[PDB]
Order: sequence, then structure tokens, then C-alpha cells
Amino acid sequence: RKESYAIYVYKVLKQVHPDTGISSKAMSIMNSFVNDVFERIAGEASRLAHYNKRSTITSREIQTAVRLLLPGELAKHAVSEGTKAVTKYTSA
Amino acid sequence: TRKESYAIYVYKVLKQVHPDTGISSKAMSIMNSFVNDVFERIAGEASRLAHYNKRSTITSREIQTAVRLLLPGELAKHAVSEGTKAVTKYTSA
Amino acid sequence: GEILEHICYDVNDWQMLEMLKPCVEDGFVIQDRETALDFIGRRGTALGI
Amino acid sequence: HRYRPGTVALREIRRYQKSTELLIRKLPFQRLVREIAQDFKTDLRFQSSAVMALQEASEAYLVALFEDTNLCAIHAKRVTIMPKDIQLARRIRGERA
Amino acid sequence: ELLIRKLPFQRLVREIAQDFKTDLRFQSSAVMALQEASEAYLVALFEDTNLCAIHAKRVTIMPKDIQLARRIRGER
Amino acid sequence: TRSSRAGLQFPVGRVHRLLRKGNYAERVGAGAPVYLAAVLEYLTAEILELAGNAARDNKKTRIIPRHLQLAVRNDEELNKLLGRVTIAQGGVLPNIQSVLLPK
Amino acid sequence: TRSSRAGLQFPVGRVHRLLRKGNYAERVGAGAPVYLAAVLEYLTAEILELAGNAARDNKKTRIIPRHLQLAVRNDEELNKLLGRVTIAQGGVL
Amino acid sequence: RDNIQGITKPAIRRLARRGGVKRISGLIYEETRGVLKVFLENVIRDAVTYTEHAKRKTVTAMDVVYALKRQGRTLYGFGG
Amino acid sequence: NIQGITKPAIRRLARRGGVKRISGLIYEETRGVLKVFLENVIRDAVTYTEHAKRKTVTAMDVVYALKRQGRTLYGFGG
DNA sequence: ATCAGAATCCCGGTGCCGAGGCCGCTCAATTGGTCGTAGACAGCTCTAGCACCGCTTAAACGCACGTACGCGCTGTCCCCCGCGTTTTAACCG
DNA sequence: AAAACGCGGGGGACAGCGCGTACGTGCGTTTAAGCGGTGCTAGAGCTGTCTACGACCAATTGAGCGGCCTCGGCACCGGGATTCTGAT
Repeated sequence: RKESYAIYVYKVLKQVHPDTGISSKAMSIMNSFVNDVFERIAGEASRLAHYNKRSTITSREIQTAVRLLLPGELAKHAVSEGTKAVTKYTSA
Repeated sequence: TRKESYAIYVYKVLKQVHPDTGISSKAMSIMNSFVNDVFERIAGEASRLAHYNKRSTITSREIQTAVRLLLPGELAKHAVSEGTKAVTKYTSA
Repeated sequence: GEILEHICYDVNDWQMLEMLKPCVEDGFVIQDRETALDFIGRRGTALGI
Repeated sequence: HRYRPGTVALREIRRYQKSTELLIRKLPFQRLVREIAQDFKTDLRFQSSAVMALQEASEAYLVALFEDTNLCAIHAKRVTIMPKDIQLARRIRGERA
Repeated sequence: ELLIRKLPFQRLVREIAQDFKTDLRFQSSAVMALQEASEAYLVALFEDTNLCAIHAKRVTIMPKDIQLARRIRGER
Repeated sequence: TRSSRAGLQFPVGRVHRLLRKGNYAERVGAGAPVYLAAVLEYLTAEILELAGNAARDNKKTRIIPRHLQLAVRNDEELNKLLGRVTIAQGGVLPNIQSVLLPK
Repeated sequence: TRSSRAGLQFPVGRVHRLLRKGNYAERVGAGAPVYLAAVLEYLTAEILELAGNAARDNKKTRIIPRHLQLAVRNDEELNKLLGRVTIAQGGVL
Repeated sequence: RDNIQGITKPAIRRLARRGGVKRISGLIYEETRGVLKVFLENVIRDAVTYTEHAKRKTVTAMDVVYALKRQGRTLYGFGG
Repeated sequence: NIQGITKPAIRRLARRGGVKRISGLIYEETRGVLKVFLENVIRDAVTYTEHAKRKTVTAMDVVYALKRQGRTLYGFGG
């Protein structure tokens, strides 16, 4: 039983560069990349919560984690749209 | 207040290994931070290993593998040996 | 050695110690008086601490 | 015509940055990894994907090390690379246990 | 004893933190940790730089030496 | 679907699963997985952008590991965000030392 | 006390408590804390022994940053274990 | 003067002598201030992020230690 | 039998590395450095297998041994 | 300054394998509700690390001097390139 | 298809030798800085109340995974044009 970010990478690519595709091995690289970034961000959020005596990984913990992993030219735009997603989720 | 530190225990080990020598507040802090770092590292390794083996529990064999990966070598055997004596003597009683 | 002396009085008579070897081999799991009383306690099992 | 020493060397450099396929010879690397794991556990077992991952991380190591070695020679007004260059590259890197 | 010089280091740290935040208020232990870490980094880097000079057949370290050390470390 | 209702393209439910079974904290907030999905989505989109542009500049309509390698390394920043990462079967940027040229 | 019955100087019980409270896994084996305390005790004993030896070589009854750092850096074993680590107020080899 | 120049030429000198440098070039000092500058920017950035998350208006030695530990040089002595 | 990693192989890897000239002793020293790196990664890999109880190193165990030394590999699972 | 001789490069032809689509029905998703309790919030006491000023004095700055070494230039001669040729280990059905 | 030997050959290593910028080294100044000492008061760090938040649990279903199946597209080839390169 395998679990992967296949259709999601496909959906992003077909949303933004419709004329391109993603090979099987390129997909494997991309799956590893998404899993790795997820592990780093989530591990940092967990460490932040442990430091702060926090038993919940909230959007604020993920905020701090992304702002503290991605060092410059990232986590300005990424944070803005992340907050946009959380906000309009709460609206909807 | 109750402070989270390995003060008395490091004192006990130091008197066992060198009864005459003592350790001060700062050096106790060095030892405490070092032990916390090593312990955090081993526990993180054990949890990661249990995860990658899809095992949702931690145990002496998890810590076996963690210690063996982390400690570079020629204390790996010693750490394994003393940990094993501790765990067999535990499982007896 | 005190135990084996209390058992086999004649040290030259090795046979008793030889037949005792499994006993002291398997009884090493306790090496202190308090622990031994406590082991009789674990087998007593009288909801004790 | 006899090619002067150096131009084909640049040519191989350019060719091997353009290319991407692996470059350490794969069956010799299979034998090397097999006999190196033998000393760590008798009756041990490898698969193709695992050997490929080892060979490929190995190639990454050696290209990075040769970046450092070349660059160290260039800093030392040296175009060749020498064992001292490799040792320096490694011992600044910290892998010299 | 410590050699990167106390109050100059503290003020340098203060203006560095000023850019990242305002009314930011350090701790003495925090300043000590910062100075000790920077000391360790710089002693390591000068060790590397002297390796670089000694390999280039030079006794005096140089700009190129320290840049070599850095771009083999990787932060550069 | 929380992915739709949060306007994302990545799986809110799946990142919630993974945050659970990773044992990252005793509890997980409602908004955290959505934010993490958004961050992962956008990093995905941007690295794929660089890859697609590399492919077009290679006159070539397919993402292969070399294209991902150039997409990572050519950017001055992602090169060192993935500096400890080794992309498989991606070569190296074609750089040559200026002194190491015929002159 | 679990430590006192264990004949290890480190708190098995508090190590278990932190392993539970550290989100490391939902359940923790009985022997894992014991093994971890044993390895922590062993590493602390080794480092403290080396520090005391350095203090004796320096003709000092007091174990100071320079003693601990000098031990860790002279000894190749601990040196490779804590190579990318810095000891506060610690001098150069 | 500006406090980047607070790290004095003798301080750079003593650092170099500890690390084993026999001689220091006059061009060394500016760049040592530069590398010190960038490293402090990094570590203070992570520390300030830690405080901002903590709703704490005071950088803490634990925050500095955590920042250094992520950058790859764990600092012992100020643990808590 | 260390010669499997041959002189042209080290040569070409250096040319991928941008090297223009290679001293003769680079080949032997390079094989040695390769051996050291291989020991370092195989030790962690076989440790992970002994954890799994299996005999066969999985690509996952490879990736995890490699991620232990701070050199993450991408493509071989995740 | 010039053009011959290798390598690199353009196009397009044919073959094969994997990408991307489709299909089913598996599994976990998604409401819907309930309960407990973690955090937000409010409020208090008390820490501690500002801001500066003494005062002594170690340390830093500036300047001047002398000479050990950086960089350049030249020369010789070891040590590789760069083929061509001959083994050789490997190639994938 | 690649590795391995062998030969002549060019290029560059390595050493030596000179000169001069740059360096370290005093010489004391001026500088600033421990290491005290002042008065804060920001803002902890801690407790207690109570709410919304989140964790579990059925019940319902629709996104994902594996299997299956096409055919664009890439690698491949020969042949043809491009090209940067001394060589004299």
C-alpha cells in the first residue's frame, strides 16, 4: 500500500504549465521533496511547541516554522498566501 | 520551584568516579545541557526509527539501534553492553 | 563463597559444588539482601509496594 | 593534427557537465559495495535500487570533493590537483575523522 | 577568558537585532551565548584560513584564504 | 473537502493524517494542516516553475532530473536551501574556472 | 525508586516521564527508559572521568570549561561525537 | 564610530593567534567584520523569530541556543 | 581488488568536477577517500536493516543512512 | 592572416516504453454530535537587565621604524596529456 | 564499449633569486570599558476562570490507488551542415 503526492503534483503542473508533464522519476524526486519539506516544517513546529510548552501545532507554529526555514525571498509571499488560505477557510 | 535539571545525578556519578572532585553550578549546567542534547538526539532517533518501521512503540531495541548509529565507535560496544545489562536485569524483576 | 561454604563443608569434596553450579548460576538475578526479601515479596503478591 | 595539451581536457569537462548519466562503472561498484558490506555483516543482501542509491550519492560526493580540490588548487595558483589538495579540502570539510 | 570585546559586541548585537525588530530587549545570558558562539566560529575560521595559507605556501593569511575557507564550508 | 473549502490544490486531509501519525504534538490545530498544505503547494509550484522554464530554454517539453537540478541550482537561493540535498541523476551547473581556459 | 533498584545513577522514572511527554510515541516500552538512562550514565561517567584526568594533569582539584573542552577535543572518540559542538568558556587544544 | 568597528583590530588579532595564525593581512579585518556581521544576522534572526512566536519581548539564552543548534553548532552552558 | 573504481572513472568524475589536470597520485588517494565514505554509509544502512530484521537493504534504508550524514538523496522513495 | 581536420551541431527518420487517461470499488474522508480540558484572557507579585555615571587602568589608536616575506621573474626537468594500439570486463537478451 | 600500456611531447612545477610593499614591533597616548554603583519599570512568570477548540466516535460517501491500455514523445541513427583550432 503506497501513499504519494502524485495527483497533486500533476494538478499543480497542469494548472500552471499545461503544456508540460512530470516523468515517473521526476515525480519520485518531487514526492521526496514534498515529504522532506513537510518533515522539516513539521519537525520544527513540534520543536517550537516543545520549547514553548505548547501541546498543539497551530497555524502560528506553522507560521514560525516556515518563516524560520525559508530564509529570504520566501515566506513573504508564502506566508501571505498561507494566511490567505487559513483566513478564507475560517470564513467558509 | 521545581527546576528540570540533572544536578544531583551528575553529582552522584562524579563522586562515584572521582570522590574527591566536585563540580560547580556552571559546570553542572554544561553537563546538564550536554546530557539533554545527547538524550534528545537518541530519543529523536528512536522515534524516527519506530516511525520508519511503522512501529508505534518505543523499546530497548529501538534505543539499541539509535545508540549504535549515533555513538561513533569503540564506545558503541560499551554503551550497548551496559544498556543491555540494565535491561535484562530490569526484565528479571 | 560463604553460601557454598555453608552448603558444602568439605571444600576438597568438589562434587557438591559441582552439583550446586546451576543453582548459583541461576540465582545471580539477586545480589542484595533487600532485593532478596523483595523477591520473596514479588512472589508473595499481597498487593504490596 | 596533434592536439595541444589541455583543449580536449576542457572538452571532456564540458561534455560531462552537459551529460547526466552515471559515470562510475556500475558492476565494479556492485562488487566494491558487496565486499565492503561483507566485512560489516556476513550473509548480507543488496538490491538494485539500493546499490543505485549508493553509487549515485557516491558520485555526488566525489564531484563535490573535486569541486573543492580544484578550487583549492586554483587558490594555490595550481591547475593540477594533488593529494594535498584533496586532504585539505576534506579536513576543512571536517570528514577527516 | 573571552576576547571578542564585551560592550562592543553587545552594541553590535543590539543594532543587528534592531533591524529585525524594535524595542527588542536582550538578556545577559543571551549576549554571552552570542559572543561565545561567534568566538568559536571565528577561531574555527582562522584555523581554516591558516590551513589555506600554509597550503598556498604562505604564513600570513589573506582575503583569498578566508574566502576559500568559507566557500568550502558552504554558508557562502 | 477541506482542500476545496480552503481553496488549495494539495490534500488538507492527508497533511492532517501525516501530522497525526508523525507524533509531532499531542494535538493538531484545525488551521495548521491547511497552512502547511498551502506552503507545500506553493513550494511545489515554484520549483516546478523553474523546472518548466529550464525545459523550455532547453527547447524540450519534459521535466527530467537534470531539469530539476538546474531549477534548483541556478536559483541563488534554492541552491542552498537544497544544498544538503542531492537531486538524483542531476548533473552540475556548467561552470569552468576562468584561469582554466586556453590563453 | 526505579533508579535505586536499578543501580544506575540516572532517573529511569523521570526519563520515562519525559519520553511520554515529549510526543515521541504514544506508548513507551518498559526497557527503553532503562536502556537510555544506562547509556546516558555511561557517557557522563566517561566524560567526567576524562575531565578529572585532565584536571589531575593540570594539578587542579576543580573541573573548569578548559578541562572539559580539552578532554573532549584531545580524545578522538568524544571529538568525533561532538565535533560540531562548542563548549562555553572553552579553550583551544 | 559605528559599532561594527567596535570589534577591534587587536580582538581580530587575538582570535587569529588562538586559531594558529602567524600573521594577519591588513585586508583580513574588514572581511572578518563581514563574516561576523552575516553570522550575527542569521543567529539573531532566528532568535528574534523564536521570541516573536513566544509572545516574549526579550531575547532569551535558550532562544540563542536553539538558533545556534539549528545552524549546526550546539552551544552548551546556557541550557535550561 | 580496490582497482574496480578505475583510473578513467576517477578522471571523468574530476572532469565533471571541472578539473583540468589530475596528478597521478589523485587516483589512489581518491579510491581511499571513496572507501571511507562507503564505510560511513554502509554502517548506517546495515544497522537499519538489522533494525528491520531483514537481510536486504531497502532503498528507504539507504536514504535514511544518507540523511543521517546530512546528505539527503531525492528520488528513491521518501 | 589562412583554411584543413576533427568534434559539435542541425534536421528528420523509425521504434519502443512510459505517461497520462480511464475504470472500478477501497478506504478513509466528511458530516454530525458529544465530552473533556488546553489556552486565552485577566490579574497579580516580583525579577532583572535597561539607561547612565565613577574610577582605574588595561587596551586601542596612531605613528614611526626595520626587515621577513609576498609576488614576480626566470630556468630546468619531472610528470603528466593525447593520442594510437592492444587487451579486457562488461554488455544485456 | 571501455580499459589498459606505451611513446613522444608540451606545458608547467618547483626551486631559486631580488626587490619592495607590507607587516610586526615598540613607544606612549587617548580611549573606553569592567565592575562597581544609582534610581527605574517593562514585562516577565505565575495563577485562576471559563470559553471555544479539538479528540473520538458512528454514518455516510467520493477522492485516490492499482490495474489496464494507448500512442506522443524521446532516444536513437545516418547524414548533413557548423564550428571554433592550430599550423605554417
